[PDB]
Amino acid sequence: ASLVASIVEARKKRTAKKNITPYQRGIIRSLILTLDCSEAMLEKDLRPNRHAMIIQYAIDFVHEFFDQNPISQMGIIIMRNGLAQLVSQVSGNPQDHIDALKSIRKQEPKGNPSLQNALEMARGLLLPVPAHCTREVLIVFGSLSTTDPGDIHQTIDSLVSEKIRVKVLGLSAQVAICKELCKATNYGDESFYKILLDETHLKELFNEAVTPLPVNKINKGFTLVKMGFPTRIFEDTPTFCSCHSKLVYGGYFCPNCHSKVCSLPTVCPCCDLMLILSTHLARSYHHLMPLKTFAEVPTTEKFRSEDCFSCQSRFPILLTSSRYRCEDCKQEFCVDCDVFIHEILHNCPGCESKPV
Amino acid sequence: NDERNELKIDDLNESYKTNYAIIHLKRNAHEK
Amino acid sequence: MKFYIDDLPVLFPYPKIYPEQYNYMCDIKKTLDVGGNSILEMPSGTGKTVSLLSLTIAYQMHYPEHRKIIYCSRTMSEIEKALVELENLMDYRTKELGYQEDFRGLGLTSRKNLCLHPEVSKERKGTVVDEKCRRMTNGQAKRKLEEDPEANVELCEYHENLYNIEVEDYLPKGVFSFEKLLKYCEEKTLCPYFIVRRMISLCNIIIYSYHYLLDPKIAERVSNEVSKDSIVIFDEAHNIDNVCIESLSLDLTTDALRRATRGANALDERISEVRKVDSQKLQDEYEKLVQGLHSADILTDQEEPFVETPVLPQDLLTEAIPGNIRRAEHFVSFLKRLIEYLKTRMKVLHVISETPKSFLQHLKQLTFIERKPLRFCSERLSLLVRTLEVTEVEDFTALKDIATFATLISTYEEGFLLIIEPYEIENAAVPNPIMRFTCLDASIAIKPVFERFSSVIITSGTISPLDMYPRMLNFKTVLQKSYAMTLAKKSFLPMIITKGSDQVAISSRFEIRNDPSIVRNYGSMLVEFAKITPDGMVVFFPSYLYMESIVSMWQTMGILDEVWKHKLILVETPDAQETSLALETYRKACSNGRGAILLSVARGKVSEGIDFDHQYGRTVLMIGIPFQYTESRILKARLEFMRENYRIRENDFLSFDAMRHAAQCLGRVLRGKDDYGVMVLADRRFSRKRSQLPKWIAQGLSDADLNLSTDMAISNTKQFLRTMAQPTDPKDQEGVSVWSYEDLIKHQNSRK
Ligand code: SF4
Ligand SMILES: [Zn+2]
Ligand SMILES: [Zn+2]
Ligand SMILES: [Zn+2]
Ligand SMILES: [Zn+2]
Repeated sequence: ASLVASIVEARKKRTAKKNITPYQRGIIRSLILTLDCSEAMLEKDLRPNRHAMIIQYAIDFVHEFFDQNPISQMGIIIMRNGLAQLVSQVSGNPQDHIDALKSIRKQEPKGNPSLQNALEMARGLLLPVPAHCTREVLIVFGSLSTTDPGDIHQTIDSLVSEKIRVKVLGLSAQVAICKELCKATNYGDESFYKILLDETHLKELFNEAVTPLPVNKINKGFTLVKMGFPTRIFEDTPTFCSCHSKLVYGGYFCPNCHSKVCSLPTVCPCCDLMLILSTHLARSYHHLMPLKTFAEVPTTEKFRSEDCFSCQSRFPILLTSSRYRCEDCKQEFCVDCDVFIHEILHNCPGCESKPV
Repeated sequence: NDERNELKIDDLNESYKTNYAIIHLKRNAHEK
Repeated sequence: MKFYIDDLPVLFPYPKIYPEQYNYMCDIKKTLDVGGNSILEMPSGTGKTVSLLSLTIAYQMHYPEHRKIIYCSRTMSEIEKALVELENLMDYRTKELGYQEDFRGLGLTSRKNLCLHPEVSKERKGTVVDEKCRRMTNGQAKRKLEEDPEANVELCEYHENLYNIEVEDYLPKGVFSFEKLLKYCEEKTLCPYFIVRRMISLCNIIIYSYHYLLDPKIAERVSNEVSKDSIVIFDEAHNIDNVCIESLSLDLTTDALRRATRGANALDERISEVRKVDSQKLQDEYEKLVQGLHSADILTDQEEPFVETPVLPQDLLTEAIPGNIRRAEHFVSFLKRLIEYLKTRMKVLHVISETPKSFLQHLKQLTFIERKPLRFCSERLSLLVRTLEVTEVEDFTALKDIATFATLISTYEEGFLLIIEPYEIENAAVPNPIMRFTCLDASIAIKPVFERFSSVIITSGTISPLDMYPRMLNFKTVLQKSYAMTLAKKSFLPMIITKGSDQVAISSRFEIRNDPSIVRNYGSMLVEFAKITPDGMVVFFPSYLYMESIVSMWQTMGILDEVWKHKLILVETPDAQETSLALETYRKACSNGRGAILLSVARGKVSEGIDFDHQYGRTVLMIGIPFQYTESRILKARLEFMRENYRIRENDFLSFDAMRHAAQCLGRVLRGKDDYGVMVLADRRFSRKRSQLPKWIAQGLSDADLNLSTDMAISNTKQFLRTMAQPTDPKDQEGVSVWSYEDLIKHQNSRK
């Protein structure tokens, strides 16, 4: 039963994974990461303290966010002494934000938190953002109280008017205003206010925010965005970069004004045209054609082959059949491959091999 | 108006339903 | 939904339903169909008002009898909530049946709550409001204006505009809450008070407070209009005995008698003045008095007696006026020497408790006042005032107290006691004698109700133990039961704190209120809970004086300074309006995330109808068991009376009284099953009262939480609050705690 207990839990874990529909997701994002640095963040419930762990996971989130959302941008704000302090402008450079977070890691948190000040600052940072982007604010909250100079309800109404979306990660318990902010802003959904229960669950919560948010059916901002695919040049003598005005050896040439840029993806400093590589778009294709989940095969029927289709690992004999099949191609897969086929790879090897 | 909403029992009402839009990506294009 | 009981179709205004609500409705219908009384105790986290209205309204609309409904709450604020629920239920019925059925539902309250006159609604007390409205609506102004238009007496446009239209057309069909009623009447310049009072005989459901059913002063007029076969619901009747006792009680002070002699002298002067110029009025009244008429036959339906009938209508003598007080001057002399006897009885030097018979005997000895004339004192005074044209009655107001005392002490002799104390406040430089006429039996005022009406439902969230209410109030029930909420995941954490973090015992005993250790131990608990409570935190104290002393002590200690950093401090004050403003501020701070803490009294105004659910309440801090002041003559007399008559031990009743208030405050924190909060009972004496708590609260109180420390309660609270913030699994509550229509049908199939 103990081994069966593992099986049934595995089936229950798979139950959630069974439902996968090709939701429309906003690939081009514009995130504002708000961190809480107040007296309440000096506690020791998270080792060594709340401030240290939050900053560390923020750096990891920055790495993951820009890895899977290459054509997005991020800005970082913190709450200190009842004021909102800006530490990073909206930009597509993942290194600027990590450097800012590392600097923040030293100073001791103190004072009171102010959601209204942070929300107002985030509202202003997302003003010069195109209409095709998804304006999002991810607040990491640790306090149980808010000291604001004005009416927070008016700010919430303004946020809803500007089509900004708020996700809040609380530390100890539910705050009434945070629930309202995450609900009135997400079209009534109450799943965007998450309260962790341990260190491990926090890492999952940060990891979940990396993926793009599905869009609402009545919020239509469909448009064609003018992009550019520059050609990398290899030069013999250094040349000035049009973005930082410093000598670098080689850089991509924009096809609209021929000015060179150090790194991609960025908006060209001259023609204001986004420069990206084809790979940066290919990094998001798995969010538009998600691979349909694999369902275990009951032992009543007869199996096809003794070994895995893609990895040639013989299935153990053991109660519970250790086989998962792809309905599209009907090829059995080992339990190990299916995790790697749906998290690292995003194409079923069986489907590709089949000719049409 | 406002008082009525507070007196109502929210837990006994229908659960919130998501209204997310789906996209079906057809795949067909000319060769290079 | 729309489901079926044995033959009654009932339309619930929600698509889902709790198992408790369905069982509650089934039991109510069983009681209604079988006849008799019942005592039902449903938890507070389950919708009770909606279930009651849903079933009862359906019951009245389906059966041929079409029995009416009387809904009794304990405060005016509850009438609004009931009316709002009624409006929501009826709107659902109007949308599912395809038409608005013939239905009228109105609330009822005093003029002060419903006066639209720009100059009479600006008063700070309801007695003055009644006087001014009576001056403009008695008919004296109208008759004088009819005879001579030049008269300067004014009227109320609201009252006058009603005479143009018929009583059946005062309001459109439907349910009218006070908020809606005032808005409608303002747009048409009508009096909501007179519209309601003139439509009680036409309402399918009438909602008023207990004071309009038990207090004989304001009950008789309202009672004569309701039907005899109506359904009677006693909502939140866990403290109904207190209402029943204050209805037949009175207090006299030295200032009252000193103000009564002036009024009697003024009345004699007025009689002399009227005798000189206009004497036919006196003879006309005397002639009718000789015939045998009373206030009912002399007074028009438009006018009201000056002295409200202080006794139950069944105990009023039906014989003619005795003759001693038949003339104006003789009655005044009768009244004056009665006042003198009361004054000479206020000079005692020790507490004297006597029966009404002994007081009457001594009165008949020192003076020569007999029992029978004393019974007509209130009835006669109203006639004398009515015939004297007393346009301003400020002088005669004090006489209403003497008349009320006279008609009470001469009517009842069993279950009543007269206490005379030389010290109303023992902590006073100069004695201030007081005379209290107290009612010991709580069933005297409720006896007419349980006999007039066939079916009565006594329901409340914390009415336990259920056996004591039939004992205390002499009535019998067909069924008495309490439901246990089938909550999938525990939603409320009830804990008992017996000592502080230093393990020193904590208690709210009044004799040790000024103790540096207990004061600091309670303050530390207040601060620590204020640190982990997310939004709202209500703190209840055994008495207002205890709260005043301890809060002042905390200020010196500096404990309040620590609380101010995390939450705003709102305090209950003797003034009602200021406390209402405090409630408004406390709710506002809870909503916007600022966080607030509300310090109130367990037996105060906040605890008798204000609910702190969701964010308005996430933790309840019961600072001590809310015991009464034991060294009270009234309470000791009542305890002795109950012990001899109903065989209730004094300690048992005192504990029952204290727990019925502690539980009362605990249940005001849950509205639905998605609501959660922590209930902490901070007293070493609470540890043995778990069996005395309501069943649904006791079941949630674990054996490890019976005697906790402050630190151990904080750690559990932190874990519980963290656990309640997680997304609940729908399947865990899909069909065990919340029912769809399909689930309900299944439950009807397996049971049958
Ligand atoms: S009739 Fe109504 S509005 Fe006019 S004074 Fe009396 S209570 Fe007030
Ligand atoms: Zn550069
Ligand atoms: Zn360019
Ligand atoms: Zn494999
Ligand atoms: Zn496949």
